[PDB]
Formats: sequence, structure tokens, C-alpha cells
Amino acid sequence: TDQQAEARAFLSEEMIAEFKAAFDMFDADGGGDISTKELGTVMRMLGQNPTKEELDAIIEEVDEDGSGTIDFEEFLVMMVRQMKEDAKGKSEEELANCFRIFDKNADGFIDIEELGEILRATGEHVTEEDIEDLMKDSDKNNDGRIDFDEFLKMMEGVQ
Amino acid sequence: DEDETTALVCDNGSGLVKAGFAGDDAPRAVFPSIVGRPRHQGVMVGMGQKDSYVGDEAQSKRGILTLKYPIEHGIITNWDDMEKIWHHTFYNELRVAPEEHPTLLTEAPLNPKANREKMTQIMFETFNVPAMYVAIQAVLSLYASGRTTGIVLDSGDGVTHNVPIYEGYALPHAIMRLDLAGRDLTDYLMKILTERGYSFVTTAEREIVRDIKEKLCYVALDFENEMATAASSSSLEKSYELPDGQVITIGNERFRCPETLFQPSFIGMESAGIHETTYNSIMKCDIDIRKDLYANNVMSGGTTMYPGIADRMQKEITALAPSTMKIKIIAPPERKYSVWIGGSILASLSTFQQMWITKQEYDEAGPSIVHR
Amino acid sequence: MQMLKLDKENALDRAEQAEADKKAAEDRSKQLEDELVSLQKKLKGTEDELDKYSEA
Amino acid sequence: MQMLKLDKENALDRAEQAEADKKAAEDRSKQLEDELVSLQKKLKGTEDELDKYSEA
Amino acid sequence: EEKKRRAATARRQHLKSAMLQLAVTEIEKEAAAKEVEKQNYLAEHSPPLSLPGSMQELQELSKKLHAKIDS
Amino acid sequence: SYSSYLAKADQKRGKKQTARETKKKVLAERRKPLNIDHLNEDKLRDKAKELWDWLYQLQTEKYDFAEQIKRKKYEIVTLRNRIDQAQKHS
Ligand SMILES: [Ca+2]
Ligand SMILES: [Ca+2]
Ligand SMILES: [Ca+2]
Ligand SMILES: [Ca+2]
Repeated sequence: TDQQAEARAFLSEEMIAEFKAAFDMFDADGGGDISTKELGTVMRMLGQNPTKEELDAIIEEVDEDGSGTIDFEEFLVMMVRQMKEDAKGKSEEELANCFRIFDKNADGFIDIEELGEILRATGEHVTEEDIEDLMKDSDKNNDGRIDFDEFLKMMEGVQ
Repeated sequence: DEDETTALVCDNGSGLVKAGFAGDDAPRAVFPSIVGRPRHQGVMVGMGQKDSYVGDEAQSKRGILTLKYPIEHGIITNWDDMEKIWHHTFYNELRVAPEEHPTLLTEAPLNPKANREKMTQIMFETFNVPAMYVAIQAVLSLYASGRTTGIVLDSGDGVTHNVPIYEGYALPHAIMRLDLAGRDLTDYLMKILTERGYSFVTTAEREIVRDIKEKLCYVALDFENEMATAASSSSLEKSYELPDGQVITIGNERFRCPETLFQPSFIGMESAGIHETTYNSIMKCDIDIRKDLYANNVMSGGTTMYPGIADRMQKEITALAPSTMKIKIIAPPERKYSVWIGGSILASLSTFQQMWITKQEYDEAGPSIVHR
Repeated sequence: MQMLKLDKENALDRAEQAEADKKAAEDRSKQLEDELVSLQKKLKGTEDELDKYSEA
Repeated sequence: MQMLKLDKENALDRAEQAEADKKAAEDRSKQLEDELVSLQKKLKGTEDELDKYSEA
Repeated sequence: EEKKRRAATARRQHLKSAMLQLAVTEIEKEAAAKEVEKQNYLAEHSPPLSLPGSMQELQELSKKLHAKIDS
Repeated sequence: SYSSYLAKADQKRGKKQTARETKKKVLAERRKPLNIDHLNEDKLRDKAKELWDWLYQLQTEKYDFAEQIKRKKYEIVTLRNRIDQAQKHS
């Protein structure tokens, strides 16, 4: 129930509103929870073809009451974890891409040169000091370059 | 990565636990398989009252606790005390939370069906691991030496075994167990060394006889004319310096200790010895598979580390085997962790994912599921 | 038959000699490798007795 | 003839294998023996730096 | 006691965001351009087919293609 | 180390020969003879293009599988730098 807490804390009425409408369609009989079968039907409508094992695992992932079914609460939890994972994937993908664009020389790094270029390539006004400064702040392993790890870190937050 | 990083490998022994992450080359954690229970009420400075102690804190503080060994001869004998060693392994030694890590465990050669079901019951129901798997120890040792058919002589702290394996299936009716191992071997050295005119009187004298056994002991080939050599008194002798100055000398007994593994008669054992037992396992197997087993005697275990063990075994079974046969005694250097390394390989493997027993399998099939 | 017999005996004698000095190369190897784990061990000991007496 | 030919081929293959891992035992022999004159050398040095710091 | 230092950091951010912002807009450029290369490559390796006459040609061509397919 | 030479032969030859037939088995399936020869005249027309599309079909995929490896090859380069950077035997 503690999870169902922050979970509902996370979402908005809007969210809940829709996640409910969605939950209702999952739930055939309209009883109050998705069964190992009610789920199977929706999955296929969603274009999958899970197996008994697969289904349960997907069920008991948010079944805190060992019911073997999912209620609109356990469900919101599930939606949340997903919402999370989705946003994380999209982020790292974008950054990953940005790194390849900034790299271009494909050495797997971003040297003060490229950093300058890309920076100077922005509209913004910048002098070398700015560039070397950003390098010094980003390059934690003090090797001159900026590795993907560091790039993830440095861009951590920025939009 | 989800579980590529995440698979744990725990090898439960009679003397030591070996533990770590599938992927690593060697165990992240190695420690005694004890659970100490304090004989008196009181505390260490700055700590609270402790009900129990495990591993090295139980060994170090042994004078105020009653020490207990959960695994007698490779089989788990006390399940209250084993769940204690597992708890310690996950939470303190590897410092992981178990409920998000798949766990590969090991069991012994003819481990009772009911035990494999019980440790599954405890893994899934009290530790809540995502998935687990129990491999047989000789089988992981073999596999870690690349192959799939061979016979493993496995020897650790409380048991010795011979497990003939054919295309991965350990052969139940040909497996032999000899209850004399490194533990028995340290206590015999003890006596032949007090018998050399010495005294291992305080507990700091007791413990180090075991470090003498590990560092200075040998398995001589032609143990016959090695005693004879001892007598002419060559520069065969070897003095070890104790916790203090007290330089103790060990010339001869140095090899009289591993000659116990070929002659159990040195210790009032009437059982046959390691080499004969390798052989008997082999003339208990199918006929067509006996050339395979003979060219693939894989050794694993702490007690098979005595230098020249392989040469003695080489010649021990050549001279019992039909001359038309090829003998081959593989003894790798990392052998004190073969078992573990075989598990690390297997569990980090690309194809193993489909044999993991998941909580889905369990909550649906009962402990029977993993039991096979 | 005769030719195959004679070059066979000469194959076997060269095999027997090659096994014999192999045994000898391996025994000398094993002896030196053992003398070593002993010298290298003695040394971690003299170098550790050392950082100790130099610090003291 | 046939028997003498077949146990001849098996005499030659065992000879060839026995020569091959002999070469290998001798190369490892040489390597370990050389690592040693080096470790034993390093030692007279750490033990002599020692009687010196111990006396001082 | 480095009271102003706060503005320095904000800059890196302002810049970092000027960078990402730059990235994204460049990202789709390379993307589409990339595709362009794809349709040109295909442009010549398999140009808008033009069915020949009737007799030997259609058969021939057909045999031509079919072999290339295995290729 | 020359006793391992026989391992090279056995191993390489083995795997390589395994790979071959597989490729043959696989590729063979995806192949339906040009059976249709002299059964109609306008047939060739509705036929020829179908082959044409199948070709274009394959061609386009080959191009994608290609660009893919390149992208992956770059994932590697980076994934290798992260491996070294994450060495620090300290
Ligand atoms: Ca329902
Ligand atoms: Ca429920
Ligand atoms: Ca670069
Ligand atoms: Ca860097």
C-alpha cells in the first residue's frame, strides 16, 4: 500500500482519470481486478501473445496482496514504474545521440576542440575561457576528453 | 544487464562459503561456514548484545561462543543456522539486497531431493530472490575446465567425491564418497608434528598447523623412496617461523600428511583411497564411456592443491588401467574455486537464462519445479 | 611386413628416449618451480619484516 | 603385417605427442628457472638492506 | 567568500542547454539527410523498373531479376 | 604451445562448416523457383515486377542491416572507452 501511495502521489487526477478508464477495459466482468485471463485478452488486443508463465510474472509484479489479480491501485503502481522507465529510456537515448553528434570524429570522446566547435556552433556568444571552463568541470577523470559516462553526468539535469 | 551483472553465485561448503557475482573471475567473498552462539551474557565495547556470529567474527571470537557447522560432509544438516550463513552472505558480505538478484547455488553429489526443495523454499519464500538455480558441484568444476564428459575427483574440507559426468549428466550410480578431507588432514599433521616432539598448545598454535599444511605440504610421487630419502637427510627439510620466533622444522611429515589421501590406513580408516576410488567409479560406468572418463580426470577442491598430486594420480591410475588406455589428470591452478568459476561462467552465459527457476514457476508449481 | 616392423622398432626407441628425458625435464621443472614458491614466499616475509623494522 | 602397421602408427602418434609436450615442459622449465635467478637476486638485496636497517 | 560563484555555474547550464538544444535540431538534420542517402543508393541499385517489350525481354528480365534475388 | 594446434583445425573448420550449411538451409527455404515459364505472355508482366519488388524488398533490408552495424560499431567504440575509463586498478 505504501507504493500505491507515492504512486498515486506521482500521478495527477488527469492521469488517474485515464488510467482508470484504461483499467476498466482491462477488467471484463467489472469486478475490481484484472485476472490472469482478463489480462491475456487485452495483451493480445495490444498485440502480444504472452504465456501463462509470462502473464503471472507480469501480474505478481504489483500484486502486494498475493491475490493473483491486479486492482486499480496495484495497477497505478505498475503504470508508474512504467512511466518512469519510459522517460528514462527516452532520456538516455537522446543524450546518447547527442554524444554521437558532438563526437563526430568517432573517437568515442569529445575533446576540447569539438566541445568548442559545438559550443561556438550554438547561437550563444562564448569565449575560449568558457569552453575550457566547461571542459574542466565536465572532465572528472582529468584526461582531457569527455567520455559517455561523463557526458551523461554533465548533461544530468540540463533539460 | 538487468541480471547480467545481477546473478549471484554462492558455493556452500563444509569449511568455506565462496560467493560473488556471475561474471567475476574469482569469489568476492570467502569465509568460514560457522555460526557462533555466545556462551555468556555480555558485550564488546561499543556494540550491542549479539545473539549470533557468522564466518570470521565467529572464528575470531571462538573462545566465548559455541561454534556450529551447518553443513556436515557437504549436506545441509541445520537449516536455522544455514539461513543465518546465507543472510550474512547477501547482506553483509556482498551487501546486496537479494530480492532483485538471481541466485545460482550449489549442492552436493547425491543431495537428497528434499533438501534441493527446502533451500528453494527458503530462497524464494524467506529471501524473495527473483529466480534461482541449484547446480551440482562436480558438474560446475568440469564445465569450468571447458568439458562435458569427464570424472571429477572433488575434495574439500569435509568430503571427497568422484562424480563421473557424461554430456552433462552426473552418473548417480557411479559416484563415490570418501569422508576424509582437508579437515581430517590438518588434524593428522597436527599429531605427526607433535609426535615430531612439539606442542600446539594455545589456539594461536592450533590454527597455524593448518597454514603449515597449506604452504609446506607435498604429495610425493614414489612416497616409498621419499621416506628413504628423508633418512639420508638431504636438504628436503623445511622450517616455518611461528606467530613469534619459534622456528619449527618439518622435513619429512611434510608429505606423510597427503600420503594419507592414498593410504587412509594412516588414520585408522579402512576405506579405499583416492586413486583406487577414481578407478572403481570408472569400472562401475558403461564400458564404451570408460575411455572418455580416463582421459578426463578433472581435479577440484582445496585439498587437491597439494603439489605433485596430479603426478602421483597420473601414475596411480595408469598402473591400474588397461595399457590400451589413455590416462589424463587435469588439475588447473584455480582449482580451489573450480566449482565457483564454473557457476560464474554458466550463470553469466547467454543460454542459461531459460533455465533460471523464476518466482512465476515457483508460486505456480511448488518446490518440485526446481527439483527436476 | 619386414620394412614396417624395422622402422617400427626405430619409431619406438626414439619414442622411449623422448619420454625418458621428458620425465627428466618435468622433474627438474617441478623442483625449480617448488624451490621458488619457497624463495618468493621467504621474500614477501623478508620485505614485510622490513617495512615493519623501517617504520619502527 | 596389418597389426605391425597399426600399433606402429599408434607408436608414432604417442612419440609425436610425447615430443610436443616435452618441448612445452622444457620451455616452462627455462622460463621458471629464469624468473628465479631474478627473485633470488632481488632477495639477497632486500635481506642485506635489512641487516643494515635492523642494526641502525 | 566566492559570493558571485553562483552565476558561473548557471552559465555552464545555460550553455549546456544551448548545447543540447543545438544537438536535437542537428539530430533530425542528420536523420533526414541520412534517409536521403538511402533513397539515392536505392535510386541506382534498383531504379524505377520499366517492363520491356513482350517476348524474350519479359522472360529474360525475369530470369535476370530472379538470379539477382538469390544474389 | 603447439598441442593446441590440432584444436585450431578442429575448432575453426568445425564452426565454419556448421555455419555454411545453415546459411545454405536458410537461404534455400527463402527460394521459390522461377517455375512460371511459358504459361502466359502478360503473366510475365504481372510477374516480373513482383520479383522486382521482392528484390527491392531484400535490397532495402540489406541497406538497413548495413547502416545498423555501423551504428552498432560506434556503440562499441564508445562502450570500449567506458571500459578502459572504468579501469582504475586503484
Ligand atoms: Ca475482474
Ligand atoms: Ca490484488
Ligand atoms: Ca571526439
Ligand atoms: Ca574524461
